[PDB]
Amino acid sequence: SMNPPPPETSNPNKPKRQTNQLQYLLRVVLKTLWKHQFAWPFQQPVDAVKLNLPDYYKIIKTPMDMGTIKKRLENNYYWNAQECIQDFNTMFTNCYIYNKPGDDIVLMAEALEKLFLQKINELPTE
Repeated sequence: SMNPPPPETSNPNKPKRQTNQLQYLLRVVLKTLWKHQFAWPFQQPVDAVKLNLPDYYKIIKTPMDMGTIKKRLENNYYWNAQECIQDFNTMFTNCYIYNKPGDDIVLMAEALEKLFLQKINELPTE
């Protein structure tokens, strides 16, 4: 019923770096997806209380959202591009698992995922 704590965006024990690929993921990939007309459901964690989704955090055991990814990029949480790409892929997959094919939210996630794949196809070499 109650929401879990959000995914961590700060952890002094976790190793991290600034890389050209992580800068690309913030300034090109996230920038593009964040501004999209369909971004808004993905800009913060799923509020399963407000949305009356009492099963959401029973079905989705690795929550992720672009608000969390934005904070992780801006606050240098990540070691490499793969960690950040995995977060985006977890966000999309969660949406596809919880919802039905052709649901509005699934079509919105698919539109963001198409733009995501366009942009990571052109990920710079390290």
